[PDB]
Amino acid sequence: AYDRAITVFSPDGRLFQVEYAREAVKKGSTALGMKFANGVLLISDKKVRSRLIEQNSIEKIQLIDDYVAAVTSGLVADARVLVDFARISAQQEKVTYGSLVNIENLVKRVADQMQQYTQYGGVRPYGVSLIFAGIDQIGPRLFDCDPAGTINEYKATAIGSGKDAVVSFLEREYKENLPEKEAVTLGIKALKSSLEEGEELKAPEIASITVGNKYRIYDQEEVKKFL
Amino acid sequence: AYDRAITVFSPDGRLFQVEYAREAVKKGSTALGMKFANGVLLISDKKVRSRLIEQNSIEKIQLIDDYVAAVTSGLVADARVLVDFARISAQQEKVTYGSLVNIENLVKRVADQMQQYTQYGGVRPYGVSLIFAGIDQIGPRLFDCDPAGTINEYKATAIGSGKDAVVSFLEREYKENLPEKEAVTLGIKALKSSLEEGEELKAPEIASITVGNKYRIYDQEEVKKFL
Amino acid sequence: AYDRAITVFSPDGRLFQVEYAREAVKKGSTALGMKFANGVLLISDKKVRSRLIEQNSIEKIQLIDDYVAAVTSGLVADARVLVDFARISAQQEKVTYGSLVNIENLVKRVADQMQQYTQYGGVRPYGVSLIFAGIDQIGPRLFDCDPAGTINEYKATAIGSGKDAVVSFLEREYKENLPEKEAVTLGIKALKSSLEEGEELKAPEIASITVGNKYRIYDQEEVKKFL
Amino acid sequence: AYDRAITVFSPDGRLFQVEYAREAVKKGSTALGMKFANGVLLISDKKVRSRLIEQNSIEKIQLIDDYVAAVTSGLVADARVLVDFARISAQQEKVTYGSLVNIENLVKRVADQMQQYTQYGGVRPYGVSLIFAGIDQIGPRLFDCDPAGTINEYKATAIGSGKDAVVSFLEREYKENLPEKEAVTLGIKALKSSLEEGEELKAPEIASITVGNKYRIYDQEEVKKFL
Amino acid sequence: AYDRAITVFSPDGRLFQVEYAREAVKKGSTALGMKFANGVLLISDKKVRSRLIEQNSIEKIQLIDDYVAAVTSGLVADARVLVDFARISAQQEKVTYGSLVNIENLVKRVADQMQQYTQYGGVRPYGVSLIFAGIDQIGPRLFDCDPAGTINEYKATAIGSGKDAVVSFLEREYKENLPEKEAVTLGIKALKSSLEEGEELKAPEIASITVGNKYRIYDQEEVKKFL
Amino acid sequence: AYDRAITVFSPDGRLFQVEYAREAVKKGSTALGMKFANGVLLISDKKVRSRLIEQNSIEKIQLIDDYVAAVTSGLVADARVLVDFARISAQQEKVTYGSLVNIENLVKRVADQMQQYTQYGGVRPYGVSLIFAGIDQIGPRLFDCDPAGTINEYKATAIGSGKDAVVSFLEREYKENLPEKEAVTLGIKALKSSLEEGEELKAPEIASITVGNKYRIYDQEEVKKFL
Amino acid sequence: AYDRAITVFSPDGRLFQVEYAREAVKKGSTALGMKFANGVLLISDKKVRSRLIEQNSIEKIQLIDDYVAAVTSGLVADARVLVDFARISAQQEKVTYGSLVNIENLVKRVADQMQQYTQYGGVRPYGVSLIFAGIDQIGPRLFDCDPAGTINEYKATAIGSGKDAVVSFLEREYKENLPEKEAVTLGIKALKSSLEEGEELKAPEIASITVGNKYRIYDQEEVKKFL
Amino acid sequence: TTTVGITLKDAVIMATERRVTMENFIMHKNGKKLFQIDTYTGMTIAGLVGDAQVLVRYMKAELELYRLQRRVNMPIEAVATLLSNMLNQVKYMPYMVQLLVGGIDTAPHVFSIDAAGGSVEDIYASTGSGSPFVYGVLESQYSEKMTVDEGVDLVIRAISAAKQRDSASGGMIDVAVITRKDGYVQLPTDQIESRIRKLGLIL
Amino acid sequence: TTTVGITLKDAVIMATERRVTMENFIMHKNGKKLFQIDTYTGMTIAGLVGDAQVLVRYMKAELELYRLQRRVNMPIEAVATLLSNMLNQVKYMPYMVQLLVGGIDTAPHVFSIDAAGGSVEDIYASTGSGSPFVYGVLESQYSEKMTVDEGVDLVIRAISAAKQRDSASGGMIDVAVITRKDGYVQLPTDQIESRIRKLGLIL
Repeated sequence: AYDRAITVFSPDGRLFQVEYAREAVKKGSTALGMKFANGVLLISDKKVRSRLIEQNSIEKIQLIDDYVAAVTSGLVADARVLVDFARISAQQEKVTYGSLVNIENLVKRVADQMQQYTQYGGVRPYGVSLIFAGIDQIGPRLFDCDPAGTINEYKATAIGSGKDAVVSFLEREYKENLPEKEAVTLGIKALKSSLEEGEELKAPEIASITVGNKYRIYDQEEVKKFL
Repeated sequence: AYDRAITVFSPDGRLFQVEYAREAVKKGSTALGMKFANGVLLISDKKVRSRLIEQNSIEKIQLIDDYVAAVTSGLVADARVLVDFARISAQQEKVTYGSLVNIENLVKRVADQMQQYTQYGGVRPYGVSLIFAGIDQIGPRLFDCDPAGTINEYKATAIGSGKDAVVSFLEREYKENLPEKEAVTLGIKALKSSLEEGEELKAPEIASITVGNKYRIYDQEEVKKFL
Repeated sequence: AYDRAITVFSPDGRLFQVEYAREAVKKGSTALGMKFANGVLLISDKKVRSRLIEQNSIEKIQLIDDYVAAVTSGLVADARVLVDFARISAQQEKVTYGSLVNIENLVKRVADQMQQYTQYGGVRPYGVSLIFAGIDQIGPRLFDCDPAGTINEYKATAIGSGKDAVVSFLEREYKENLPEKEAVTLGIKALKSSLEEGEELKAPEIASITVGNKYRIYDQEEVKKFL
Repeated sequence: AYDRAITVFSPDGRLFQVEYAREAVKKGSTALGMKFANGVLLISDKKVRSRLIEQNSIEKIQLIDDYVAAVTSGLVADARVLVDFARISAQQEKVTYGSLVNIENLVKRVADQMQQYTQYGGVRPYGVSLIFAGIDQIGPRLFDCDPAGTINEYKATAIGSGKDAVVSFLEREYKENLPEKEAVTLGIKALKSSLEEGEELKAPEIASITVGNKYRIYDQEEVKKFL
Repeated sequence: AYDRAITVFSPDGRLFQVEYAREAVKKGSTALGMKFANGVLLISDKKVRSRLIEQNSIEKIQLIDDYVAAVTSGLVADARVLVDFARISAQQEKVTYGSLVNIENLVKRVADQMQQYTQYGGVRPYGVSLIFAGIDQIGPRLFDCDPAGTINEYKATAIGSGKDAVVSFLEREYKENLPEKEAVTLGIKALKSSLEEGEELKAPEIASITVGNKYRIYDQEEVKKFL
Repeated sequence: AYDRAITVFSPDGRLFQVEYAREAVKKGSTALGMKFANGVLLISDKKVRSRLIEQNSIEKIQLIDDYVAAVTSGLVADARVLVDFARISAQQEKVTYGSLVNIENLVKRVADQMQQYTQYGGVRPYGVSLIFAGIDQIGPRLFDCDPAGTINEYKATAIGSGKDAVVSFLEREYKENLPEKEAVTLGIKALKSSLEEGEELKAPEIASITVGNKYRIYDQEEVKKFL
Repeated sequence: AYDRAITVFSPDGRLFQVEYAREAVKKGSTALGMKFANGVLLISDKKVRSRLIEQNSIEKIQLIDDYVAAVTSGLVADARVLVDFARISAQQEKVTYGSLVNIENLVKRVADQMQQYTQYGGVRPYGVSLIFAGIDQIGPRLFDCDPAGTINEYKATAIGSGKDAVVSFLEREYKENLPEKEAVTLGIKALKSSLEEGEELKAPEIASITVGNKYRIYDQEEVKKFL
Repeated sequence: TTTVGITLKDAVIMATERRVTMENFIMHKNGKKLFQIDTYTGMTIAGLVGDAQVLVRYMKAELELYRLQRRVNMPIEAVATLLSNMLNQVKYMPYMVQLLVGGIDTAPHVFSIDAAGGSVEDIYASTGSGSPFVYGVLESQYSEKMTVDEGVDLVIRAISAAKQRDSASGGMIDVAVITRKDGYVQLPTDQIESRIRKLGLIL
Repeated sequence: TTTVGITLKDAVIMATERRVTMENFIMHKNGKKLFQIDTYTGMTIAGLVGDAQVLVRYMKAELELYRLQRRVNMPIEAVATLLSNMLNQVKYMPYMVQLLVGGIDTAPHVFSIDAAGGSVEDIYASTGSGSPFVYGVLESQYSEKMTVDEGVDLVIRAISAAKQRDSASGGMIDVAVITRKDGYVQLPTDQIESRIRKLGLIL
């Protein structure tokens, strides 16, 4: 079979190793983002694993800069290395031009790195998907990115195990230009939709940014009022 | 068998991995271009996937410069990386000589890169075909390019799943030097030809350029009047 | 099968060679660390092998600097090379900024090195886990790190053969902000918990650091009073 | 078997991968060249594929300089890359000495590149044959070159699918020192010889050069008068 | 199986190629070292192979500098290359700081080199163990080192075929701080212990160093008085 | 088996890939050289392949400089690349010292290159044998060289398909210090000896050089007088 | 099996490819060296292959400098390359210090090169053994060296096919400090010992050096008086 | 040296003279400073002879290569831009030259290029030590309306003035006329000599 | 140094003298400054002796190599173009030389090449500190119509003048005549001495 090496097309023109890399993404917990009225937000599930792990330790929404954030899903080591690459890439743009004008180009730079590792032998793909959300000179932006290096801009999207339940649910309920407080509710409903059989939804993370402002991370007291 | 490595000829003198890379091109949606009276145009199908994806996000006609455009079909990550290479290659020619005199040479430079990845081990071919259309000091130009690095200049051509239905249809109807408004109709007919059994054709992208002028992208309101 | 090469994803999106690297970690003796009132500590089991080995020779708690320590478990050669890398990395941060402000970043630098060896062919992963414990401008910090390059910050954690017995026991008994003398007792109880059937626990190593102070290594006379 | 790698001799002393590379050459359309009275000419078949392809686009006779031309047969991407190499190689000789004194050496430089790719692992051979024709300080010259890097000077020769029908026919009819107009006839007869059963011969390409002059490409109106 | 490449973990987390490298060490003749009152010594068996070999040729105790010596066991070519590396590494330390303060660090530098060849593909491990013995600013030191790059400091240890017989025997008889003349006797007894059935023990090599002094190699006349 | 890679010894200590490379040499046409009174000569068979090939094109005796010549047999592309190397190597010696004093060293430099390709993986051996003949400050010299890099100086030798018939025949008839005209006859006899059953011997090449003089190539009119 | 790659230990700790390399050494003709009264000598068999090979061409004793000589046995191309390396290595020592004080170190430098090719993948070992004989500031010296990089100093030794017959014979007859004329006889006897059943011993090579003097090569007239 | 280039309706005219000095010492009376480098392009060189020559060869080469790869001649502005880039890339270790590049694409053009790669189009230009005397003649006597035969005379005149007041300049005058119709034609010596006589002049 | 090269109908004549000074100090009376580098090509060297010699060797080498690879001798203009490129490539760390390259291809040719790689063909040329005295003699006495024997005398004369007014020049005169028929012939000393006598001269 044709699935043992990243540089080998199958006879139907498939890179199976890339597709398998994508299966790594599905093992991560769900996370979603959606655009609303003059803003964008991210929500991510926290599967608590133990009393003994620090909570404000590795949670999944990471600021790339003051106006741009990301959630990841997949191998955690590789997520880290890509977030840190995203952060450095943002600062380079700022040092060359004094401002990040289009976020699409930050994402493009990250996706390019990811693609590069699906064309050369002797490296494996990054087993991660990302969502990028922030404001720029175009407006609020929401992107996703996968192990293959594939970009799409969304109004709403999800990544992780419960992706399909959530993309299915937003396909039916999502409305453009809600107010922040309602978008966050709609989000939480979407996320609840993805669990099976009267299973608890513990405190997720939420972060939001609205035009003209900086990012704000909801603290878990504020987040509870939507459960 | 002899189909596991890009550097290995079969006994009949075949590079199977290249031919498989070509099968990746067939999974893309159809796109076509044709020359007309003092101009050239591109048309590309938009298979809408969801309400939730931004439409003016990844659509497939990309300007390389003001006078040159491209449509791709195949792996989207690789398409992106080639279009961006094409763009940088165009600007290099402009810095060396102050003008892009023959577009054939921009295509040649891109096709060379693609061929280079079909001769060395440790890299896989790009799974993409492209169409290049624009005006230059020779006149209007229409080219295509495949994973192998193979170039042809056309009067009309297509790429993507519905390639054959469309090349078959233009083989019978196409006339040289139509006016713009008729070429665009003929194109839409060719595209419709390629769908099976009373299936909808939603708004495609159209871009055109005529001698002496710059490229213009039809907005979807103007595009509708041909459906 | 898909477990012969670090660069090869299985079809479910698994790097089996990484997972096997992790099995090397389980062959090391148990070690644990826990946060307490204005401090953090490390405890590590000493399986004495022979009268003829020098005791104050390779024991497992290593100072990285005066305010940061580490325990390892797994292949001893690789542990060594990583501890020495961690030491050099700490000094580089001190030369660039005159102080190690966040230990998270020392761990991140080490974890990055470890992850790097799970993406390129021609290298094997490091078969080691580490715990990092120390004080910094945030407070007391406890981290762990695995062959994959995965970081977590903990209140308490263990590494080695008896990890699960110990993490299970702390999951039931651990309290935040104990005094030093009681945290050390609780730790020893956790460690004892992990042995099978009335088996001796010989003198472990214990090291502690409390805010405002430097690290201190308990000498085996002081350690005995907890057995 | 011993046919999977370019660097492996069979037990009889064969490089099978080279021999397969040679099979790629046979899939190209026929072309021939012949020396005549104070001149040399090339003729090449044009298998027209479609109304929609531009005709003065990729045709197969390419000037290397004003006094040297080449026809290729085999993989088209590789033909292109070699012709462009040949062209650059001719200009280097002209910048070093101010004139291309012996064409044999231009061919030798190209053939050397081709042979180089039959001795190192990690590259595949070029799947191309070429014919080089032109005038130099020795006189008119006609050469061929194959994937192996093998050179021969000929009075007449062919390359492509119909090679054998054509070399067989010239073996019986060819005369030294014909006039141009007759050589071209004899060539066309040879070419017709190679088709099966009352099959059409559409307009080939013809280019000629005679001592003291520059190359001239017959335009298809002039070419017709020999059909 | 998982034992064909140095970079491949078995599923239990084993580097089998390293373990096999260790089997090379067992084919060497036995050697031992032990610490005594203000000193350290080495003893090594000489299996005489022929009248025709020069005796003061390759014997196994090698001075690294005037205060540090080493015995090896395993592949002789690799032993040589490692002793010569150790020697160079000692002189580097002396040029940087004017004195070898801790021998542990000379050993660490050698062990590091050895470990480095158990992580990268395309190199095989060194099939050698070493014992390092000497005096430094800490006191008398005795170390060993294996193909894996593993260090231990000993009071007494052995390497070679008869390792286990000898480590077993010292485990029962060895006492700290004997005088030189008795340590040497105890050593010889240990070594005799390791031969089978009334087999001769021909003249071994003995070297010793005591605090404040330089190394001295016993000549075979002095060595005989212990047989 | 052990015959698939140049870097692999068989268990009897054989490099089978080298021996197979040597089989390539046997497919070449025969050539011989012999020393005579104050001189040395070369003779090489010309298997004429067609009326259409130019005769003064690739014939097999090549001057390396004015006083040194070579015949080859084996792969023609590789013969070419070695002759050109030999030529450049001779000129380097002349630029360093102003004269080629010993031809043995030119041969040694060529043989060294050939051997180098029988020790590193990722290259195949040159499938060629050579004979080197010429005058130098020692006298007339005759050498041969094979794919392995193996040198011998001869009084007479042959290479190619008919090697054995010819070396067998000279083993019985050859005399030292014949005159030029008789050596050439004896050579032609030897060559005729090697053909089977009343088969024609068409005009071979002959080149000779005598002390104090430059090389001379017999033209085919002079050569005929020996048939 | 574990005998396909130089970098792979067998489970018993064997490098089979090295051992096979050693079988290449056995195919060479026998050669021996022995120490005598204030001197050392080398003798080497000449299996004459043909009248047609020049005798004073490749014979096997090579001077490294005026006071040091070597015989080889194994692959002749590799012997050459190692002798030339040895020669360059001697001159480097002379330029650094003005004199070759200990020959052991010249041998060690050669042996190190040989060992280096038994530790890295992608190269094969040298299939050669050498004997080094000469005078230096210690006295007369006799060494041997094998494909593995293994050194021994001998009073007498042999290499080649008849090694065992010869080492066996000297084991019984060899005496220290013979006069030159008798050592040479004893050597010839040893050599004759190694042939089977009343087989001729044709003229060997003999070279000798005595303290205070330069090397001298016996000419075949002088050599005959010992047959 | 004195080289000059002028544009007209549908023509370009270039002229040089042929003297080569190594200081005050006239080493060669008859060097070549005007070169055809494409079908409809010529170049004149002043400055260090070695550097100028290397550049003439590169240009001939690289413009012939362009033509084959593109099947059209490189636009004259592109030729100038190419040289601009080459000379600038190495401004701190330069080609010590002054180039005029003249020719016909859709219209006629003359470009003047310095050793740092500054390129400028004018309707006429002159280079070399004799250039100011040419500029004097041209300022006074040049008209855009001039016919080709009027222009050929004008440059012959200009250079012949330059020759008389510049000891760095001398020798026979070379002239080339570049038209869309007949291409680059180098006027033959005896026709130039004829016009020196008819205008009443010297060298 | 004084070296000279002249062309005639079907001949090229080159001559040098043999003095080598390290300042005012005449270190060698009898060095060699004229070399054959191909069948029908010769080269004369002036300038730094080390650099000139390294070039003589390269040229011998590379022209012999050309001949074998092409089976024709490198055209004389190609030889000059080769050197042009070599010397220019390293203009800022140069070979400190002045070369004359003379020979026969389809016609005869003499080329003069400077340390920056500027090469120029003329019908005669001289190089070295004695060159201006040669140029004086040649300007007055040279004719294209000269027979070979007339030319051989002319250069012997030129150099013998240069020798008398240039303390950097002296020693026996070397001469070589290059014809299609007999190739490069170096005229033997006793024949040159004979002509110095017959023209009535000195050194």
